[PDB]
Amino acid sequence: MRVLGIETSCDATGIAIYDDEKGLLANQLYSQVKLHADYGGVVPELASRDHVRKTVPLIQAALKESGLTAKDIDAVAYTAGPGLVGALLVGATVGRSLAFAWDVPAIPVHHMEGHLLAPMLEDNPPEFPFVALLVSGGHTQLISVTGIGQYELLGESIDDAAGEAFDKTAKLLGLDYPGGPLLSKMAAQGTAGRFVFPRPMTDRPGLDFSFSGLKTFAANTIRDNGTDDQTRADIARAFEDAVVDTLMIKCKRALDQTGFKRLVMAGGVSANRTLRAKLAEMMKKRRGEVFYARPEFCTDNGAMIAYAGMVRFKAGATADLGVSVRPRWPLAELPA
Amino acid sequence: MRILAIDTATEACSVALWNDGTVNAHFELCPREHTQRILPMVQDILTTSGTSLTDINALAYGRGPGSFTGVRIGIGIAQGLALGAELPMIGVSTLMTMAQGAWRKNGATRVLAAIDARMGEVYWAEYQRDENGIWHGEETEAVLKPEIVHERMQQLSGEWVTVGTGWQAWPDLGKESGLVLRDGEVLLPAAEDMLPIACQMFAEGKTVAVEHAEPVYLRNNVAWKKLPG
Ligand SMILES: Nc1ncnc2c1ncn2[C@@H]1O[C@H](COP(=O)(O)OP(=O)(O)OP(=O)(O)O)[C@@H](O)[C@H]1O
Ligand SMILES: [Fe+3]
Repeated sequence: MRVLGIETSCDATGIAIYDDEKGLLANQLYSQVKLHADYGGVVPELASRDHVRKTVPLIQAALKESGLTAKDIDAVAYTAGPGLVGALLVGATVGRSLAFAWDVPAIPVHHMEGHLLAPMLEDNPPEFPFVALLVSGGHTQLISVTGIGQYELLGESIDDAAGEAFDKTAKLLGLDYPGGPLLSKMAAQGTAGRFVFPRPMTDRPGLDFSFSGLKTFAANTIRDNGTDDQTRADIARAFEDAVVDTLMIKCKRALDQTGFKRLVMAGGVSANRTLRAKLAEMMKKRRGEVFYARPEFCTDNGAMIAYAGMVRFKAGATADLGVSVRPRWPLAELPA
Repeated sequence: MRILAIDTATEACSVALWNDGTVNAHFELCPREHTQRILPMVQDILTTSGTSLTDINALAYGRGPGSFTGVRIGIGIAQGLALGAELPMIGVSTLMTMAQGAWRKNGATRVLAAIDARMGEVYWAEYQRDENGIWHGEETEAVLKPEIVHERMQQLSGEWVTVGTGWQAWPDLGKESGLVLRDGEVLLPAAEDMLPIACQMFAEGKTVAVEHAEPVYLRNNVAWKKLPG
């Protein structure tokens, strides 16, 4: 089969076509990054407006790219949440009505299930069961995954998620929003150990996370130290290493608790080159395996929605004529 | 020709069908329900009309202004249908729609349309029907504070009819304007009143491909303050 997948949950418009035989037939993406960069965050109304300008043309360009016509599409999938109500509504109305007009089933997709499954799009997808690390802008969870929709929350952040933590310390360092990818690059020219940040919630057992203490620890360090590019880079690396090591330690503990030998890494922060190497090294020493998506599928993208749409269609999750979005949509609520 | 019209720019949901002059129309109030009602209603009106989506020659949609969220529901649902069924699209102003409704209901030909835009402001338009049934005044559409509407009405003369939630929120909008103001008995736009406008636009070749359909928000200063620098 073939599933058209539509992603507009936040600040990026994504359209893909997934073929369960041939693979990925189309991938289209428009990022609104420079729309919101002057505001220091995503302005909801400006996001909602640009999705209206991009959704349809990107859909046209995906069918055009793929050389496919409407009859070649067996289902239409769209992100129903979580995300900005305003953004999610663009993708879901176009999607629901496009499926109505094509007379094919419509498939509402959970955005985080999307990230979680994106690694299934590479060579050698992980088999169930696995531990999953979901590290994004607003979410940082450890999950025990035994199958589709069998997602048990092992751990989560009680305050800032890792991504926002990267974005907030990146801003203190004077970088564009979102600065997480830019702090990481800045940190590449940092001296290891020059500064030493805490690894939060690693002195007691447990699998929950806390990162808000790192912003303060970074801010305080930038304030008592030089402004030369090198010292800035030294703080950036101190911050990265701290986050990466915190996530690593937590992943270890979750693999220990569950007994699983497979670690799935997901969300925007999973693009982080330092965290990829580190997780990959740890699973070697454990005689197990790490899985993550190509960097482009870590951040928001339509391809993961065309895939998870495919998966949920096979699992019976079609929608009636109603359209509904869920800006807050707990992963725990997805049925099996 | 056949025309399908849908609208969700305000608290109402409506769909209407025109079949070479014979009209099928449905209207109801949908506060907080638009996405749960809109596609079921398109389906109702197709089936009860014995017409399929592929029979339709043009899709008309309420283009704005109104609720940003409602305006996008309308355009998004319409784009999907048109994309999906390969239909050309016709964007109809919600202010002009309510003016047509006034014309329909009591023969009004001079309409002051005001929508509650919230934030102390109203979406404003002065529409006037010519002998041939065409509405003039599309250039007058704006989002305005009550005091600037007052200044606008001072440049106007005569008798006008009033339509839209605007006057419902500001009943003394035209106080000391110098005009004779009559209630136009139209609170909200109805897809049925899109049809005749849609028809004339269709005749003169004013239909666009799905990718050209655009909302009209009027209020464009929607963002918080830029960062220092
Ligand atoms: N190379 C990188 N290093 C660190 N962080 C990164 C990197 N690349 C992306 N990110 C982070 O990824 C986030 C965006 O990814 P994603 O879309 O998963 O999160 P989100 O949409 O904010 O989260 P949620 O889905 O919980 O709302 C940003 O916080 C960004 O800083
Ligand atoms: Fe995301």
